[PDB]
Amino acid sequence: PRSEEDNELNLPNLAAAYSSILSSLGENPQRQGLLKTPWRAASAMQFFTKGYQETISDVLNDAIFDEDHDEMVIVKDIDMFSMCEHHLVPFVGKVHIGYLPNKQVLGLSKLARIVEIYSRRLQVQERLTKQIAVAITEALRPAGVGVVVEATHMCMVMRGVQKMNSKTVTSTMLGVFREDPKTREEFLTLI
Amino acid sequence: RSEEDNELNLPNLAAAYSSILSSLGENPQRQGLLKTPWRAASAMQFFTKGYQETISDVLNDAIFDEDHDEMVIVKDIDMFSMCEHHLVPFVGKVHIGYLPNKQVLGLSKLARIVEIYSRRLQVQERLTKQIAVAITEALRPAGVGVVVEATHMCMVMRGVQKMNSKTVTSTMLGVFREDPKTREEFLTLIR
Amino acid sequence: NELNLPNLAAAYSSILSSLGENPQRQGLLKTPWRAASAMQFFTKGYQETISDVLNDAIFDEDHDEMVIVKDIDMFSMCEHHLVPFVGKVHIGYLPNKQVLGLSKLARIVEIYSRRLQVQERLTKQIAVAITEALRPAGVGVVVEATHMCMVMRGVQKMNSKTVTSTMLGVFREDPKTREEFLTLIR
Amino acid sequence: SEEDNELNLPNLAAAYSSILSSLGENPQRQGLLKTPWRAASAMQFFTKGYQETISDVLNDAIFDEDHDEMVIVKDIDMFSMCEHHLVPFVGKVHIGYLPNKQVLGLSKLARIVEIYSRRLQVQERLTKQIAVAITEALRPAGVGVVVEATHMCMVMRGVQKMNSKTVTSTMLGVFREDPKTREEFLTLI
Amino acid sequence: SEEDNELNLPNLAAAYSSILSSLGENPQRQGLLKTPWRAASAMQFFTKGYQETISDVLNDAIFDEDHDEMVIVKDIDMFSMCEHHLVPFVGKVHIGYLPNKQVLGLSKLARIVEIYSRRLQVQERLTKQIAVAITEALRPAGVGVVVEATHMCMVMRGVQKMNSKTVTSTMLGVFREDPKTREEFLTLIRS
Amino acid sequence: SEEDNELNLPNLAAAYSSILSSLGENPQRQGLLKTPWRAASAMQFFTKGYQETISDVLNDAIFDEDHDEMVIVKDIDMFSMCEHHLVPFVGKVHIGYLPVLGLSKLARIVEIYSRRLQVQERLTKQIAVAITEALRPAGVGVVVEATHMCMVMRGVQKMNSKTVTSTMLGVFREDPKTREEFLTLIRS
Amino acid sequence: RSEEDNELNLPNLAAAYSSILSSLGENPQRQGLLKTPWRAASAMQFFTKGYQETISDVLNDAIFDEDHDEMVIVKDIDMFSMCEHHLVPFVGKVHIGYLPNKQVLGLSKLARIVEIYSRRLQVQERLTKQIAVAITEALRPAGVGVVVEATHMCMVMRGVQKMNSKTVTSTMLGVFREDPKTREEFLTLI
Amino acid sequence: SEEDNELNLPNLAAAYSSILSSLGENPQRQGLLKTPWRAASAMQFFTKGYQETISDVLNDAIFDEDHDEMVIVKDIDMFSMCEHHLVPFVGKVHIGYLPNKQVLGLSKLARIVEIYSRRLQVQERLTKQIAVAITEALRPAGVGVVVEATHMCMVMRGVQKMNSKTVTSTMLGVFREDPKTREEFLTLIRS
Amino acid sequence: PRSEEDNELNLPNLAAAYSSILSSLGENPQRQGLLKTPWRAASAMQFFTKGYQETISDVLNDAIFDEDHDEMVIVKDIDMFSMCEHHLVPFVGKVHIGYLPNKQVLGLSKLARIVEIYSRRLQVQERLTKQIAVAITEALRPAGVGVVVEATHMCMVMRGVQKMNSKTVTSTMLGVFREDPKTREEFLTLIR
Amino acid sequence: RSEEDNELNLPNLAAAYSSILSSLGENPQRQGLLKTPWRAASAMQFFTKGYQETISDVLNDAIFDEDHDEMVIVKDIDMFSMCEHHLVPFVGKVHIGYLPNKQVLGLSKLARIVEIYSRRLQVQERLTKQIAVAITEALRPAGVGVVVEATHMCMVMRGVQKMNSKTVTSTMLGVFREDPKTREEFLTLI
Ligand SMILES: Nc1nc2c(ccn2[C@@H]2O[C@H](COP(=O)(O)OP(=O)(O)OP(=O)(O)O)[C@@H](O)[C@H]2O)c(=O)[nH]1
Ligand SMILES: Nc1nc2c(ccn2[C@@H]2O[C@H](COP(=O)(O)OP(=O)(O)OP(=O)(O)O)[C@@H](O)[C@H]2O)c(=O)[nH]1
Ligand SMILES: Nc1nc2c(ccn2[C@@H]2O[C@H](COP(=O)(O)OP(=O)(O)OP(=O)(O)O)[C@@H](O)[C@H]2O)c(=O)[nH]1
Ligand SMILES: Nc1nc2c(ccn2[C@@H]2O[C@H](COP(=O)(O)OP(=O)(O)OP(=O)(O)O)[C@@H](O)[C@H]2O)c(=O)[nH]1
Ligand SMILES: [Zn+2]
Ligand SMILES: [Zn+2]
Ligand SMILES: [Zn+2]
Ligand SMILES: [Zn+2]
Ligand SMILES: [Zn+2]
Ligand SMILES: [Zn+2]
Ligand SMILES: [Zn+2]
Ligand SMILES: [Zn+2]
Ligand SMILES: [Zn+2]
Ligand SMILES: [Zn+2]
Repeated sequence: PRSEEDNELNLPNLAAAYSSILSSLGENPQRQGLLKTPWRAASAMQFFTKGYQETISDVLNDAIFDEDHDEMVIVKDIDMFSMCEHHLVPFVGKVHIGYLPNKQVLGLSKLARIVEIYSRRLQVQERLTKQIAVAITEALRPAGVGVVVEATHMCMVMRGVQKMNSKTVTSTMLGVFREDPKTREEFLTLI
Repeated sequence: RSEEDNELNLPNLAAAYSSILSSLGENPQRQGLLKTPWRAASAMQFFTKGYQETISDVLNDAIFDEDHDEMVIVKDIDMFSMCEHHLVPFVGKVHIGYLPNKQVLGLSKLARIVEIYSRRLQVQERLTKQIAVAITEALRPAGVGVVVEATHMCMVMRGVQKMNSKTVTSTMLGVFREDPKTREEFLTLIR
Repeated sequence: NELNLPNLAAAYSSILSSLGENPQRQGLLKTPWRAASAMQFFTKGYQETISDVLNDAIFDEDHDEMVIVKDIDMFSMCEHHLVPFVGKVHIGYLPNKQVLGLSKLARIVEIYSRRLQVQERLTKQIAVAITEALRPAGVGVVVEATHMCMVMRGVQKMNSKTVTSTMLGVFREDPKTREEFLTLIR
Repeated sequence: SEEDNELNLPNLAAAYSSILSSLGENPQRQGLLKTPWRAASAMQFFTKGYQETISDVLNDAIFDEDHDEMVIVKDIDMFSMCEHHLVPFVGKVHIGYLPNKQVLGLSKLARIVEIYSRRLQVQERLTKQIAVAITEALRPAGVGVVVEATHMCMVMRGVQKMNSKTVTSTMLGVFREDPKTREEFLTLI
Repeated sequence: SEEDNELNLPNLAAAYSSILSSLGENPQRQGLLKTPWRAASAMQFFTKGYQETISDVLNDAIFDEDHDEMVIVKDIDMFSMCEHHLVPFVGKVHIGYLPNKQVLGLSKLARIVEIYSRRLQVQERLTKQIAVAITEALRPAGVGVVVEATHMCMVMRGVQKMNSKTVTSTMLGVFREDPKTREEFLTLIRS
Repeated sequence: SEEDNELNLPNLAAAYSSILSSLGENPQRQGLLKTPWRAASAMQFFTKGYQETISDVLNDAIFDEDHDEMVIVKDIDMFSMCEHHLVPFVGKVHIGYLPVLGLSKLARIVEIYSRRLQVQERLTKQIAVAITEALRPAGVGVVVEATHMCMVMRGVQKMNSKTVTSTMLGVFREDPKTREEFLTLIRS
Repeated sequence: RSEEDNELNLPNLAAAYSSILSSLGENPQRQGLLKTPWRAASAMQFFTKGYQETISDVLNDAIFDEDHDEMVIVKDIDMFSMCEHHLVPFVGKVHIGYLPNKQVLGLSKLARIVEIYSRRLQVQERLTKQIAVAITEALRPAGVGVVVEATHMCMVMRGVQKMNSKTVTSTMLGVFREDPKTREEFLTLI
Repeated sequence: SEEDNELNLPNLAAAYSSILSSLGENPQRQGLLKTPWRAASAMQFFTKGYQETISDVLNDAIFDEDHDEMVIVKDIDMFSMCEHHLVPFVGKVHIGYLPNKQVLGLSKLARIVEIYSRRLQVQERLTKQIAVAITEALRPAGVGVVVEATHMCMVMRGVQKMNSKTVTSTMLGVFREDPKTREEFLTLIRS
Repeated sequence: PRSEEDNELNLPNLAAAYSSILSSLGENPQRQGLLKTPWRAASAMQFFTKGYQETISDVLNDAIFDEDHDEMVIVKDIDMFSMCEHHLVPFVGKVHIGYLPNKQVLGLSKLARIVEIYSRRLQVQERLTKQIAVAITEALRPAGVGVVVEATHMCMVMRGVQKMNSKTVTSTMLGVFREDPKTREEFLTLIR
Repeated sequence: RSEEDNELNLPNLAAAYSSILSSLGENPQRQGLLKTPWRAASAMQFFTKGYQETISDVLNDAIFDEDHDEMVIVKDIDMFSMCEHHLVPFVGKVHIGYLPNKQVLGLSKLARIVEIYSRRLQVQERLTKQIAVAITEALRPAGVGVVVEATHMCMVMRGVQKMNSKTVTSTMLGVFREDPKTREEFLTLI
């Protein structure tokens, strides 16, 4: 995984590349508004890709509780901010997660923290959706998991096709959410 | 800026984007990243295409004599710009109003003037002033009012991480600045 | 109209051929005629006169307060590209004792909207027609429209809306009358 | 192609000038002077779709993401032209598909909409054409396309029904054969 | 009077039966058998305001509450009949008044609306009649009445404009003479 | 017919004049002077549908588009007249069918039956049967949602009450999944 | 109940309301409370007017032969009732659906049946069942579905004080009870 | 004051039992058995404001925060009883005040609403009482109170006007004398 | 169960701990705004945990009627205010309850009062949801019970993940609500 | 406040929270409460992190010369604070407007100034004033306007228990206070 030492070491290389981009765009990197931009853009890009340095074990912090619960738990409307790996422009939206506990429940915030491990990377929405579902499955081993991601890709609104209102909806269903249609429909209506 | 400048600077932009991918700990050779230095460079060139535009070419002599001396408004113009401090988008709406001096501007040219200045590395306050000044210079009307409302992704997906924050800026010239009733009317007609 | 119909159909058939289309296809067989009839309907306002439209609908109701007819659906044609511009018209007026038939305000909108237009002109024409037909203390007309030339083409700005207004008499000279009208139409 | 456009532009402008005269208008007045040309260029833009090929539009944007679950791109703004009256019909396209391991690049679904919407159309045909284009480009497990549109021919003339909306759909593969897949797509849009 | 209603009911039923025959319909079919009577009774109910007097409606509901501030009763559902085509016009009435120490019973404002709306009307007349009735019944510092209505003569026939709404108003006393009182009333009703 | 309309307009106007007098009103006052004729013309317009035939309305607008999937035209504004009280009932019509008819013809079929003295249940069935007879499709579904002014401005005086009626023919009646797909696609 | 019963019981109702005003520490002689024993008694008599009604008189023979065998719904019927436990209102909407057996009922008569039972001292569950049973007895249709959604003021301005709380009750008879597809179609259409 | 409730409870229950008999009901049926007592307790709760004093309610919650600017507590749910029919009238209270350096604890504005709303009322009186109680408890530069309510006497009986809402207001001090203060308060209370 | 004597005895222990918190945060417990805070915070925490002091029997008050009702009764949008047991920060939302009476019906307000027994405690949402459904099944013995809780956890919005719009939805289905899918879907659509 | 103060005071906060769990009648040894004294103490430190912040460090020299003399507004800034009277949150939105004196501030610094004062034990009126004064001192503009709209949980989940009540406070400095037209323009734009 990526480290804070890797971030400090790579920051001047990122700043050098951003300064080179400003010059290549016809801009003056010495004007007041651009003076600190190579560094602020480099730090922003490091923050946008901070998920690479995260591990599921550290994120969970042993937040698995024995609540004798065998019914669907949903955490919906998790704000998600990711980066398109094809154009390096953001894609933002919401993540809705549902799961069937096998007696043990995961701490509610850990579902949002798992979203943050994978969303803070250079992504493709389909991959991001699958990774979240698989992480929950491996961390807790529940009866089933369901993940739905709804996002606006800025590559499709401020450029290219320039379709203003287009939204991409992806889903990943594991266990009972995949095998039992009634579980799957209940999750989709509750979100 | 020119199209020759774009062709010449494209490989330098692609080189800097490839360097960024390596500095972030990513593999520039994986399927999803193979064409990214080029697609990211082309996207950044499109986002900064306003530098190569001139008001005269954009207007195309669209000034008509309609014996009109009353406020004309073009509201809800979708605007997509790039924060010059972090190189992350800031997007929103532009609302333009003007009092013609017998002659009217072609409706679309107001949105095209927005595109000259929004497709640049910007600060919202500057973008707002530039649009109002361009309209005043192109038409010489009794007055111009420009209101920009935008979401800065630098404030939502990083830093302060304030989800719902919106920045509202305005520039009032001529009668819109000197006459309070004119400014009061424009502001009500745009909501 | 009857004499012009075959000339319009001939021009529309010529357009179909110039676009690379087969004017003989089942779907395009009656298109030169349906397109010509549609364009005649879209421009029917040229053949209308204010006097015939009013039909003597002026009533003596001893009214000296603002009457508003808002949300009148308006469908016009951009004279620059020949593509529609559609929206709403909001009309207000201050009668001079005599009130006008409510539908006649919408019928005045139809005289000028069913023409090749520019929104600023259309707005002025409606206000002037009301002033000439009734001679009231004042008239106010607000038009809010979507120009398809700006949404399906050119700038391709999906949510842009154009707002125009024409204030005559008391609506122009008295700011309080003007602001009351603007709040009552929202 | 672009060569055909330049050659046919003066013939389109001549026909539009003829229309202005036949409507009782003055083609020499300020507002109408450039109209035969602007109207001809607009009609050529509205009919771009004819000169486009699926292969060029896709640009090899097919990625191996080991995905076998429904992908939806909804609320794609669509602007088309009624072939019966030559008046626009505008709305939204909602596309869903069940990939077979490989995923098409999201924008290419919106670009496929543009190939067939920028033509003289009938909504039912446009709906089928998008669904078929996706099936042919990707060969997925299934495709679902829903188009919801306002026909200006029904709002500004004829029946003059202001609020009427036409909803069409085309379901191929698993979207047609499996009722549960089809209902899931319809609720997610 | 109720004596006038009993006496005129068979004449109304005879005219409605005559209408059914003149429209090409069969007045003897099951659906139309009782229609001349049900239509006549409905028309008598729609015009019941003619048999009402302000004094009877008021029922001495004037209380001494030492109140000199604006009282508003808004969103009063109003159903009237167009006198030009005999088709309904329906909407809302918003009434405001500045008491002169004495306050009218809230329901009596709606009952005054019913005296004038249940008649063959013109919206401008109906608005004035309500304001004048309140001024005569109470003698307050001022009265304001705003009527917003959909005329079915404009939606299901003639111009056939579906969304058109007619807004009329009558301001008496302080509501007419003091602009600030008038604007306060207009903002408090636009809920 | 139009000759029937010219012959019956004076009688309608005399019956309306008689109504104005029987209500205690003055048919000689300015507001009422032209009302007998204008109310008569309005009632004729509201009952226009009886003079219309499906064949004339269709205008041969049947196209071969090789379509076997559901086509829906929803939110068609409908204005009808209650046959029990002669007061309007207004709302929306949502039509679905499995083929190809010209889209506007569905709204024109609504106008044939809505412009008559009606009962909502009858109006709904007539629209569905007219489409089935004109096209012979796999199935038709018609949903009418209306406000009856007889129930809001008089009688029970229930302000927000709405009546929903439906008619399902062919596959829309026999196949549960086709009817449930149509019912979800008409929700706006 | 009858109108003669209302004239006879009116002074006893007014006496009880006057007694309530005195027991609350109020002055029944002050301007605002002077006519209150009578206006409160008349209001309570109007709120309980459903006791003096009969299904047969309210239907007024409004049964038409329209050859209809498909679902008819009258939704959003405003309903105002009185809680029999605290004598405080419970108000909301009634949504009625039915599958005719060729014959249709007059639209307003469904709302009039709601008025027979809502204008009484009630419990929402009883009110819901009574409306469904009255329609079944008046029409004998294939099935009836009734859904009542109400705000009980006893739960918002007093007691538990949960002001967004809404009670939803339902009664399904015939095909609405036995056929799940009929039941779900009715619930989505309302 | 609490002793008055225990002493008067059997007299209230006797009057409610008498009402049940006079309505033609059986006071001995299961649903009506505890009703004379539950109705009496409910009426005592609805009129509990009579036993409250401003001094006890305030609990010395006056803080010195050097504040001289408008403080607003809007959307206070209010439940009162119509003194004419003994049927509820419910709505919202929006209070504004200009402090004279000292600020009242926010909750005490809602508690002042409860002193006067829990009584047999007239909306105009209730509005004035709240404003006068605040003016007396703090002696601020000015007070503004707006009450918006639905009278059940007007919806489930009498005029039977479903959507009618009564809006009353009381402005004291600067809120009454300064029009700009008054309009600022009225705009800030719109939600 | 907790008692009023327990509350009086522990109130000065709670104020002492709150006063200690004010000092440990670097604040001045003697400034005007903080002077009564140890007591007001202690009383508030006692109110937030009053459900421990309550028993189902006292709460019901014999409001179990004998109607002839065998159809679904729903009480939805019950405002619920609870306290996260992990951080001692509120979690607030709505509770929607549905049940199938076995002829006997419960008093409507008692469903909301059962919500109050368990929500006014240091909780976990999944536990709170189950306790409400189990209390209803034990008090009434109906054909089935369904409970849905939708809440905003302030630990998730004003700190930690800081996800502004995140909502947690939990459910507990007993009897016919668990075993019959049609009953379950009807309840879920009627609560929207 | 400092990071050393936080490390030193964390065990004292945990001790007080453990003492609160015992005083409420709870079992501090049960699974769900075992780490609570520490998680509650860390949460309270985070809620009060504003005490360790200085306007100078927060600004980071983000003052730009953009020749701007017109109103800049940053609205809908989500704000989370703590009631100093009950130690229960009060949350809402902050809307800030200012008239620059040629120099503009970095947009995010307005939200960061909100965070200095909201992350403390507060009173809404003080929070609003502190926010407007910090902007005036940092930039010296022509005027500043701050509006705070909040839900106090002390008033919704306890005490008066008024569900929908919202507190609106404002602070206007400079031209926002002295020019009524500037003040009204700001209030409509937010
Ligand atoms: N007036 C104005 N301000 C603008 C933009 C665009 C950006 N900015 C603002 O420039 C500042 C740069 O600050 P900095 O050097 O401290 O960076 P950094 O530590 O990464 O900051 P932060 O984001 O707080 O983490 C920020 O305050 C940012 O918001 C605009 O349009 N108008
Ligand atoms: N199925 C159906 N029913 C319809 C219409 C239109 C109307 N009706 C209903 O005929 C009944 C006639 O009753 P009646 O003779 O007793 O009239 P009247 O005393 O004035 O009654 P009311 O209105 O209660 O005061 C009413 O119930 C009315 O609603 C329709 O479309 N479909
Ligand atoms: N200003 C004011 N007025 C109020 C209340 C509360 C009630 N009222 C009004 O007292 C009047 C009592 O009249 P009355 O004697 O004629 O009764 P009744 O025949 O049953 O009447 P009605 O209702 O028409 O059937 C009504 O007008 C009612 O609205 C309030 O808060 N402020
Ligand atoms: N199923 C059903 N139940 C109904 C009504 C109407 C009321 N009720 C419920 O009877 C119960 C009475 O209990 P009780 O004797 O203890 O009274 P009281 O202490 O004042 O109660 P509370 O309000 O908690 O303070 C309450 O639960 C009430 O809501 C209905 O329509 N259906
Ligand atoms: Zn991209
Ligand atoms: Zn930035
Ligand atoms: Zn154009
Ligand atoms: Zn067409
Ligand atoms: Zn009319
Ligand atoms: Zn009727
Ligand atoms: Zn009750
Ligand atoms: Zn009353
Ligand atoms: Zn927590
Ligand atoms: Zn507090």
